[PDB]
Amino acid sequence: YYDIDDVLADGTEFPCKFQYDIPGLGYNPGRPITKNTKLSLPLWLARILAIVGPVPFVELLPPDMFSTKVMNAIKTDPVALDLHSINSHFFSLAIKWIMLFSEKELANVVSELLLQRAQELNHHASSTSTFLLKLEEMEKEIYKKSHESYKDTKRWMFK
Amino acid sequence: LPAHLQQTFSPEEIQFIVENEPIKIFPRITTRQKIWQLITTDDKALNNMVAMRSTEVVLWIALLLKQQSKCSIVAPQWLTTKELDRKIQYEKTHPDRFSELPWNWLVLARILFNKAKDDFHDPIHELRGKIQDLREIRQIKVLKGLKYLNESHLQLDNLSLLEINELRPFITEIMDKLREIHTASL
Amino acid sequence: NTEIIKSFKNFILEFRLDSQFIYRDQLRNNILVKNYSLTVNMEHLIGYNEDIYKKLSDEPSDIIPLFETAITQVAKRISINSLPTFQLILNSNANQIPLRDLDSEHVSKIVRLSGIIISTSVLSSRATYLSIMCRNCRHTTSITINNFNTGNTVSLPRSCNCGPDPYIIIHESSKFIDQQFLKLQEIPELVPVGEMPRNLTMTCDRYLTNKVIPGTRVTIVGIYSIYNSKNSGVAIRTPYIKILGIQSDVET
Amino acid sequence: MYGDLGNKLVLEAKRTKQLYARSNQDVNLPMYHEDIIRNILKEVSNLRKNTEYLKEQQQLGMLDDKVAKCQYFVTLLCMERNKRCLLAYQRLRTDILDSMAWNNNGLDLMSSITFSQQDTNNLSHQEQEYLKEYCDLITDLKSGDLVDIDLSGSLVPPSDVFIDVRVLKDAGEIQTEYGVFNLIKDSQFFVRQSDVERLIQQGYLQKI
Amino acid sequence: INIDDILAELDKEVSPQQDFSDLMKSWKNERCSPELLPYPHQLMKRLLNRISMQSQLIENISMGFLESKLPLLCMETELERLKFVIRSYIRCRLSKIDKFSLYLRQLNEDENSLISLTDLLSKDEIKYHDTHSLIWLKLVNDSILKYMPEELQAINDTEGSVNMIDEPDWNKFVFIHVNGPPDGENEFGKPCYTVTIPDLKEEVELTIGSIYVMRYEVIRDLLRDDKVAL
Repeated sequence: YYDIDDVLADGTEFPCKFQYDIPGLGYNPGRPITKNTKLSLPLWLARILAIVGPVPFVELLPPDMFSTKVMNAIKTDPVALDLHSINSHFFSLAIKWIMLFSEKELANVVSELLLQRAQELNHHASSTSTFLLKLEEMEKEIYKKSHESYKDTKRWMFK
Repeated sequence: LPAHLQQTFSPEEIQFIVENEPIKIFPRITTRQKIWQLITTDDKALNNMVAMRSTEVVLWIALLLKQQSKCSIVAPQWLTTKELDRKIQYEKTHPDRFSELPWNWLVLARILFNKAKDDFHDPIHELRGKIQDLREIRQIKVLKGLKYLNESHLQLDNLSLLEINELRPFITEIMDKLREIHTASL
Repeated sequence: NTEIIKSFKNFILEFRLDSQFIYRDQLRNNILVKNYSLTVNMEHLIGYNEDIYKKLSDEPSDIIPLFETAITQVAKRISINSLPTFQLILNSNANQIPLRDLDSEHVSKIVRLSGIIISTSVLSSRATYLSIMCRNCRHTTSITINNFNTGNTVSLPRSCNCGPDPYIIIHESSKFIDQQFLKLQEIPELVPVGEMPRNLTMTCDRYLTNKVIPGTRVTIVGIYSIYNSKNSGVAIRTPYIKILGIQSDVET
Repeated sequence: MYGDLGNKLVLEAKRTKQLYARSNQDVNLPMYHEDIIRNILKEVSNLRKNTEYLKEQQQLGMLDDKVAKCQYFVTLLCMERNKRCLLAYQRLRTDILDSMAWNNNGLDLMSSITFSQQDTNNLSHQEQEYLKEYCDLITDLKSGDLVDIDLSGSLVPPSDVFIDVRVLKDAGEIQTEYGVFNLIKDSQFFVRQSDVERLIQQGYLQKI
Repeated sequence: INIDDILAELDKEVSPQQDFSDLMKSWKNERCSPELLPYPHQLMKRLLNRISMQSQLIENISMGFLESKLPLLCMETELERLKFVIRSYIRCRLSKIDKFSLYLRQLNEDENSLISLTDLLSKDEIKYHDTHSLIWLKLVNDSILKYMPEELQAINDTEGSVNMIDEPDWNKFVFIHVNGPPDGENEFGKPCYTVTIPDLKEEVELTIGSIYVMRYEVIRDLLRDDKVAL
């Protein structure tokens, strides 16, 4: 991690439950943490506890970010759907979720959402918009990398 | 540390590359001899010129001599109202291709029209009429050629050098996110 | 009617200041955002040709709906299915006519003025292109209205004999637009020492709706027209301004 | 409230990346935020206090327990998470101090300790000695090339050899190299671009 | 009936332009590739010995002359135009030492992958490389590693996370314009070049005319052999 977009992605919370019993909690009541207790963990922490354990410590239940509501709302209209309201980050997280789960049915949905928002950051980069409010924070980098390249070509062609 | 853009060419470094390709001039100072010399490193010939007899110099010298009016930039083969009409009617009857551009397509239409506007055949509504018309036909097929991008391969058969240096940081930042989904799912 | 399109179709393609020409770069950037309009500065018409503005200044009600179809034949030279009729929004600065002195001479003339907006209204629907079928013959047709002069200037015909007005509007295949119905009060610094401040009522087209909040200082370029509803005299009409282009200030 | 101080230092750093990005310089780097550093550095002293605490107790009471090996595997991690938020911040503050010593220091000044980077307070004691040695690393490079003495500036490509230079309100007749200029206010020139690039960067002659 | 060989004997009975076409070709290949390309160690001793030669000859003519001010302002223009290519070529590599400063030290403690260090780097960049990682470690050591436990002292390969290798990224999509000389060696067909064979796909067969967009890993061979250009 030297990139600041990579560090901030780990701080999100995931509703994951336990399997064993631990006599200590750095977080408070009742230092023996009973099993079948559900907590929300940061993704820097619940990413190495899902492997090291044959039974690992953490069950890693699926969130609402990839529930059937969101997976149905992005097959209807990928353009006018909010992505700044879910949390804030989508593409830096849904790559991390695929590697720890190896699901071949999510990678055929994000690869179609990404094409449909790609075709409308090339239209609006031709020099009065609401598309500064409903973009993903991974797309606001390439929007400021594209709109400041068309501007420096249209500047040069006319004096 | 350049740190401004650092991964593309800025469009003042594109008029630096196109100024290394030769054209023809009709000179107005002889300096041949009869029976002090330009001794530069990269060209080192054509000290010997005659008044009104064509020779071939590199382009960055022939903009020094136009500012003092000791030369006259000739037209290339494409700045012709008879020649650019075939390269337009090619574009309508073939909606998949790029017709043909001499790869100094946009850049040699800028440095000639601002500086050398006395040597063509009527640039008013005959050449700035076509060249803006041929940039708006061409910028439709680029926009329809991006609904079809994939994560392994692409073909862009005949594009200029300035229609690419506005299009690198869009494609290579999106196609680097379609690679990291297909190979992260495997 | 004829060939005045081609005298305007060459104006959009060929108008050009020093290096970068405007009305083929304002028509292209207003299609990618899906904005569907155009903004003509009115000083650039009379610099290019005077015979065009001579027709537009005399009889504006019959020529601006001819320029709206001269744009939509040019936007099919750029995009190549649904391209509607474009809208023309124009602005200029000659001389303000104050709101008190609007005689009977300025009927159907381009007039700009100023004032304070009192109130707005709720949006509505006006028809542009509708489909008609007869009740007995069932002979289908299509009436396309584009001109705007509020009650009725173009209506249904009387035969395709059959009865009095056998025609029905079919609501399943049409297109519609919006109207806004403002009101406008004169600025109180042109003081009516023994009078009350008067007011007028405007209309707005599809792309000027919901642009201005009540209580601002605007400048309005429009056609001073007339309409004859009975909603108090004999052969009396009523005045109203068909807005084409509201140049408000910075809203502040 | 376990690694929350990582999420307050990082979002603090994201502001400075977006003052450098769009159009403006990062003249006046904001401040060295130190009170959030001492709050992070207090907790890594406290998380060392437990891993030596369990080291004696695993040889007496626990006796190599696998559930007790989890605390060595959890308290190791929060050392990493606060290490990464403390290196992402002090690399980002480094490169702006790398660029500022690379654009407007050592350019027709040849010894510019003062007169540039006018804060000299928003940097720590350690970041103010890193910078001053780094400018002496540059002048080693410009002595073994001789392409040009101080190869630093002017990454704009050259064109239009003779330019017009208008004096903006700075008298002094200062220049001695390549001739005196006899500089008076509001009087424009016709000189070549080689002798003015050493003064067009000082905010001293306005026109190109 | 071919007379060209019989004409080719009829007439018979390093060049300074070609060096500038190679500096311009090696400069465009620099700014778009992710890895650090091997330095042209042999030609760039000539150009720094060609610049200092002529820069005296300008001073020797222009002082040694004192009607023709036109030749003295062409050579003054060209020298300050060849100077800009070098000043933006050397200063582009020094933005790629300051990202892979740590990955390159791995390539020296390893015995056998490619120990170049004299054709991978120049003479004075290694006076930059040693004295930069030293001066950056003395900043982190008094600001973080004063409060250092025994595990987390050094930063070379901190496995247990993604970090500290640096990834000279082998799958950036690049823009290539393929230009290979035909027979008049590895060309399969009349107009076209050989399969580039990625891991999962079919032939992705190049031609010699058109330009392409493809991964950097599969064409890493053909950039050494000067049959494509960026």
